Amino acid sequence: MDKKSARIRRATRARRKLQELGATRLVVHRTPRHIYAQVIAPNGSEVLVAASTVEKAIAEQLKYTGNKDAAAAVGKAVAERALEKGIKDVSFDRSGFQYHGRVQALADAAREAGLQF
Amino acid sequence: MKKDIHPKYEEITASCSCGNVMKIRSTVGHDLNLDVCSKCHPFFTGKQRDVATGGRVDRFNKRFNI
Amino acid sequence: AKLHDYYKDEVVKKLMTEFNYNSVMQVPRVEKITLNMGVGEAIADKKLLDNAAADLAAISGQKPLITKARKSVAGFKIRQGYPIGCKVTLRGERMWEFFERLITIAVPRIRDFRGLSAKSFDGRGNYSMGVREQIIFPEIDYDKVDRVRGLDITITTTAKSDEEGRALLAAFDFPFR
Amino acid sequence: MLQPKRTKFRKMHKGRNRGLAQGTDVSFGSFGLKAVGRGRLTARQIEAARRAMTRAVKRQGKIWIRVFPDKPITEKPLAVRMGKGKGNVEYWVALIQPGKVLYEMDGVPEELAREAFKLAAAKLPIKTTFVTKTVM
Amino acid sequence: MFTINAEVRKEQGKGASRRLRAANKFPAIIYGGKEAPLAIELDHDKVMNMQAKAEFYSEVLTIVVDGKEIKVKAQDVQRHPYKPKLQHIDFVRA
RNA sequence: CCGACUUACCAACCCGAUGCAAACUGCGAAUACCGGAGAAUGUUAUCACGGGAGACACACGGCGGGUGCUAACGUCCGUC
RNA sequence: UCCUCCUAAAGAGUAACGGAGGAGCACGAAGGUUGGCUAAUCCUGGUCGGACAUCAGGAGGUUAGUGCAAUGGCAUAAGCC
RNA sequence: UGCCUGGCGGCCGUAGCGCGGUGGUCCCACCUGACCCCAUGCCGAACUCAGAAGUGAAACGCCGUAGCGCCGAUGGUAGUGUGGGGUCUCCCCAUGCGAGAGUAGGGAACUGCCAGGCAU
Ligand SMILES: [K+]
Ligand SMILES: [K+]
Ligand SMILES: [K+]
Ligand SMILES: [Mg+2]
Ligand SMILES: [Mg+2]
Ligand SMILES: [Mg+2]
Ligand SMILES: [Mg+2]
Ligand SMILES: [Mg+2]
Ligand SMILES: [Mg+2]
Ligand SMILES: [Mg+2]
Ligand SMILES: [Mg+2]
Ligand SMILES: [Mg+2]
Ligand SMILES: [Mg+2]
Ligand SMILES: [Mg+2]
Ligand SMILES: [Zn+2]
Repeated sequence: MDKKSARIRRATRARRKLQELGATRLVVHRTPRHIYAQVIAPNGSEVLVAASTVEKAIAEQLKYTGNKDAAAAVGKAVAERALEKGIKDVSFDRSGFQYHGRVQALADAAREAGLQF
Repeated sequence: MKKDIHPKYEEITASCSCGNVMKIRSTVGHDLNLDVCSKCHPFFTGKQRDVATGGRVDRFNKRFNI
Repeated sequence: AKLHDYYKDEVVKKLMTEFNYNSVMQVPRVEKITLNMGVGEAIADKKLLDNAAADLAAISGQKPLITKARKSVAGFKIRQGYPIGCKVTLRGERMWEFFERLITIAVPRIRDFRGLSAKSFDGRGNYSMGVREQIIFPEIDYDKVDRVRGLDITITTTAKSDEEGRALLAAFDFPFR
Repeated sequence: MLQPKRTKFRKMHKGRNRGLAQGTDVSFGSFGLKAVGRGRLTARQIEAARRAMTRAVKRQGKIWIRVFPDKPITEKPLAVRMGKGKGNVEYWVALIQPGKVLYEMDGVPEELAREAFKLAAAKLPIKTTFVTKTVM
Repeated sequence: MFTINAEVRKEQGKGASRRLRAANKFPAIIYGGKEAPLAIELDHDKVMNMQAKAEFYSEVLTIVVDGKEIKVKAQDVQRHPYKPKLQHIDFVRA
């Protein structure tokens, strides 16, 4: 298999479970150069909030976009925008990455920013 | 590398009697004295040993001459 | 690793000019080297599997993975899960170091060595070769060997065909017959 | 004599023989013998008709037997009562429906092919008719 | 060359078609091209004699249909399972 | 040693054509059954509880079948 | 006495001394959960090594597996670690 | 507002295979290094981390192409509910329903939300 399909295999079971629970989910996506976050409505088909290192507003603050420091930035940034829309509680969907390193730095940054998960 | 499990692995010098001198890593502490190396090994010259087996008439003419 | 720089500075550029590849990424690369001892007699005495594992460790410099029977075969009285062999896979620096040792000192010690067969390719640029006895590697102390034992070498490459794979190895003066 | 070399099961329900045949068309030879009646052909009847036509053509040409007797028929011995399980397998049959091509032939004159099939039909219980390979 | 006379069918389905074949007719369909399929009925004995000639399937036929004429090729035929009779024919416009 | 020729024969896999299956299905009805809405018709024709039972040897005919010999005014099921 | 398939007529049920097979257990892991993984078979190249062991690559795509019959399930795996 | 790229979905082969072409400013992939956070029944292959010199070779998007897969009429046929009939193992008639296979043909998917680059 390619790495993309293998990751999607890993991601599937959690995503299906969250759909059956009907939770609003925070979806991370990771790349060697960048990291992304989206908050998606319970239908799964519309995005309530997004944050990414491709945004100049965030990239301008950073030495480099592909490291744990950049991930912590988007974790604070996404949580602020979400609370500005009142989306206080979410479920974390790790999208088949390990809950480690950059993804953990993002998630636990969003918790300290006051998002309940 | 899992730190505990692997054997000692170390740089050693090697010396061939052809005068070739070399450095390698190895699992041993000895300096590697060598009888042959890929430089001096005769493979690129020695094949002639078998071709000498093909001749026949250049043997008999010795008896025929004598 | 020494031979790695030789690849970067000579092999890649000459291969570029030889096949006229358009991108440096298209040039073949060595991915891994794998050593295998099919011990077999581990069905009798487990110390033999251990002793064979110690030899691969000395040759390769890393602990071998013992390989279990994929399925039971009455033809050899093996049940599934029995140890049958051990393997080592070499990558990166220690791959190039072993590769250098093999060419420069090991294969010269083969008895009546005339060079390796140039046709021992699987059809997709991977080269595999056997050795009859462990003594070709100086790390094995001749004074202490218990039994004769050989092993298989396999070299895996990104080459697409045997002509490309053969060109890659020959560029190292890999001693083909 | 025709039988399956092996079968998944030994005994079979009687079933029914409704419908019309598939395989209504000559497909290998030029001439053939078509079933018009309905019934069973036993392996013995198929073989007897086969021997009759090959003798007529003196083995010249080629013959295709299109039917195969794959259905086992059981019977009970004499002087036994009802019950006590299903009888033993005795012979094999093919179920024939109207329209099935039973035999094909080529490599001989039509006027000889008709004679050969006339001799064969006399062995078969069902009524049959001579047919020829159509264009389309 | 072969020329055929046909009539458009007024009723279709199982019962209607069997009544045709009892009356020495048989149904046929013309399709292909751009126009919708055109359903017609044919005189059996005439067409039965024509289709006995190998040219009937290779050559282009023409069917006169209630004042029109159409050029077609025989695409498929359903024969009766054991009688020398035709059940149905497909013609494709050509 | 390796191995060549030839065949009075057989010949798996794969490919093209042709059939068969209660215990095969990449297809698939008519009916029947479950639920909902509506009109008319029907002596509530429905359900619950209580008093009294009798019956638990069935037969033939049609349709769908197992068994038998697509034998039986045979035998065992489904439905009328 | 119990389980699976057909008979059984596309809801359920449905007999015969009708046609075919199993059970009278096993497992403190073979249970729970978290993380990861993906088969048979065949063809190439390789010490002993052979039609069949371990190794590398390819084709294939579940034709494998399921503690024990058969049926229905299973890739989000219910299979393997 | 147009073009391209990424993510999350609708849908679940007209949407998938094969063959040919094509893309690197962004994005994506490959990629560079590994003492460290982490990992290998052995191995930075995978997972993870720190990066940005190359390359679009592979992969992945996009475009073309009916060698396949797939979709698919009309008409006919098979079967069948109700009523009737026969030469009654199986058929026919009136009426209602009506396949499967095959044929003509279609077909190289379409689409919602958010974000980024380029053009306006
Ligand atoms: K009562
Ligand atoms: K049933
Ligand atoms: K397509
Ligand atoms: Mg009717
Ligand atoms: Mg009683
Ligand atoms: Mg009685
Ligand atoms: Mg009784
Ligand atoms: Mg009764
Ligand atoms: Mg009776
Ligand atoms: Mg009966
Ligand atoms: Mg039922
Ligand atoms: Mg029913
Ligand atoms: Mg799991
Ligand atoms: Mg199963
Ligand atoms: Zn030397």
